[PDB]
Amino acid sequence: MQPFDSGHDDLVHDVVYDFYGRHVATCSSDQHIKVFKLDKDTSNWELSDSWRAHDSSIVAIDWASPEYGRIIASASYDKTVKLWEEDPDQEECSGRRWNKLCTLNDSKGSLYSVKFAPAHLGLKLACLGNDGILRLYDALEPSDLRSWTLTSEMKVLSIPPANHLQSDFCLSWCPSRFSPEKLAVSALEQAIIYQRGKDGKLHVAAKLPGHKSLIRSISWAPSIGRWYQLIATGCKDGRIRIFKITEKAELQSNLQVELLSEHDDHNGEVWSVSWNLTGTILSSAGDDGKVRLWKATYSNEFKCMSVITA
Amino acid sequence: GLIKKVTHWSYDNLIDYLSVNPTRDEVTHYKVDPENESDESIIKLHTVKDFGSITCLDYSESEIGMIGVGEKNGYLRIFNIS
Amino acid sequence: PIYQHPTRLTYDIKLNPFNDWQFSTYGDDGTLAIWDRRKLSDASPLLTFEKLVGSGAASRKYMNSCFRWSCVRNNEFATLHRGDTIKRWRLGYYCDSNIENLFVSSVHDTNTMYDRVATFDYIPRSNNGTSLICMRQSGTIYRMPISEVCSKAILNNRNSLLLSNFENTEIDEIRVN
Amino acid sequence: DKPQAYSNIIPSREHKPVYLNALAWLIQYGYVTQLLTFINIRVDKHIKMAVDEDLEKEFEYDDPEMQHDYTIILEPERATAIEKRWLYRCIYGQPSDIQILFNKLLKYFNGKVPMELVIIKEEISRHDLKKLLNALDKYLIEIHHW
Repeated sequence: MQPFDSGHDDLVHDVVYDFYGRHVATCSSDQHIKVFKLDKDTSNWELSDSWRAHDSSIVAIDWASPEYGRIIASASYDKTVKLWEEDPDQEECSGRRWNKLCTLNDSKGSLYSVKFAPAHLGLKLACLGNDGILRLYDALEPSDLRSWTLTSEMKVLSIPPANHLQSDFCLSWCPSRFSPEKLAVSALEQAIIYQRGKDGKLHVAAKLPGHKSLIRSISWAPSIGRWYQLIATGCKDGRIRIFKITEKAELQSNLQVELLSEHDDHNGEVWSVSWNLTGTILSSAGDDGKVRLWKATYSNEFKCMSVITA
Repeated sequence: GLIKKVTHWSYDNLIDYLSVNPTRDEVTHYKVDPENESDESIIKLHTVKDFGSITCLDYSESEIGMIGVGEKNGYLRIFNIS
Repeated sequence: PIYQHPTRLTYDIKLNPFNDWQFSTYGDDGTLAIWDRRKLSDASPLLTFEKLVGSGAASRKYMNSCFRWSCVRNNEFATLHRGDTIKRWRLGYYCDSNIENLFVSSVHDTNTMYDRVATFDYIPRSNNGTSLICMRQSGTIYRMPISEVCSKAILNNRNSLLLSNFENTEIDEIRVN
Repeated sequence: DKPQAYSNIIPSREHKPVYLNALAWLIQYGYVTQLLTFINIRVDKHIKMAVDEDLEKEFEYDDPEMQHDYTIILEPERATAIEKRWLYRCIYGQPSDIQILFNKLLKYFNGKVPMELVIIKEEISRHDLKKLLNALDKYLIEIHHW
């Protein structure tokens, strides 16, 4: 557990890898985005660029697919999503290495999660804030990546949550190009799987049951070729719910939800859950100060492994 | 019971603290070392007894030791500890 | 007087150490309210929490302060509930455009080392750490740390784990070698 | 006035034997008796909370100081484990001589044995007893009868 200091003056909120795994982008409450690179010679995380992005605390950033370039989206509490393209003819650690592309001002609420779509669906994007509205933005103009048009606008929640109540919203796409377009959308305590119907509009496809309290993180397991899709869920309870999704009106194919396993090992709130490249290791972080790794041994049932305390 | 964190009194890394017992009778001046998590880091310095019933407490940032203590009977006592 | 705003939540004014414009009172029913002086000067409270702190403010004169602003970082406060847990409410802000409208982003619950805690206060440490000096109902004063809870454990295509905390800035990495 | 010692009536030391003869005359005629001191032991809420903390070692939003939860231990000889812990937490910060005098005089703290007989039997002095009365005020019940 070698630590490296990122250099933020406040709480680091979202850290995300890129596709190649040699770049990390960290956003924090100091209204800054820092991109770090891993040199093959020094083998240490060195800062590439740090620049001020928003007027509030940035809470969600995501990398785009590398076939569309170097694009970083960024969601903050100032109700904006800003897109950042990198021009390589600029100096590192200067603040001008990443150029702004667009501001998505359509959100009437502080945004919580932004996830890019898989590359086979285009240069799409997803938004979710404290107004219950799921917004999809597409880059339909190929000449310039500054005109991102809103395509879909759903309503996950009937009314926005109150000012004094905490809320959490998480997003997860389905990284399979051999299945219809899906989007795992988490409300306060509701988890919804969407589908793109034949009419070109998103429809409610399945609902993951349970979830007695707030959902902190949703992670779709990568489609390695298996016939079942796996969704991991971290709740405000101590529950790490893993759903087994099998796929076979105005939807391309119906799909069923089976709760594969449910674990109470954290005795707290599972703040984040994440998958591996192959979807064989499940990393969960809770309030016990422990990061637990999970694997499936001898069957489909997931069992615990190495526990990392911090 | 009142616990009141005090700044601008110690030139070292220690942080001064002021405490009032739940029976509202005494004012205890503490000194907690921030980098040591043991229970012995809370060092008791001085205890000023002979208060009737303390309803409020305040300290002076500019001058070290000057502590005002109010009471339900009506008497504000301004005194010094350090 | 500069302003006279009529409200029943007028107990235990606590200035925010990182922003003097924000203060925080509560009332007899336990309704905590974080205010802004610019909103009152011009008038709603900036936040309100129904039945968050102890009651009997008007009837009782000897009340334990079960709510402290954060002196380790901005947009945070801690509350004491039932003498067993401490809730660190982290706030988020947005300016509708200088006055920041607040909302609750995350609440972190920490169980106390010993029960029957009446009041508490912050101990700032290095590297944005937090410890809480707590006074029990019997007058015993003890020191309790705040655990480093991991906020995100992201994996990699090289089986590399990256850990982010809820307290400090540094990021832990478990490589594969 | 309030009943004080007999030495406050005697003007001088030359008048002391004849005043003691007058006192003996008053007692022998049934005119004047003695006001003896009787001690019982009392435990408040702070000692109980300290004993609970010690037991754990091995409302809450307000702190009213006029709502004590007292308790009078009637016979400290046949006390239970928690009550003997209350008695031995009554003496916590006192010096060693007070600890010895409390240990030697604990069985007589029941409100029935006058302290003059304790002074005679236990071979202690009046300055030690007045020290133990002054150092232990809220915990000792003072009972005065003949």
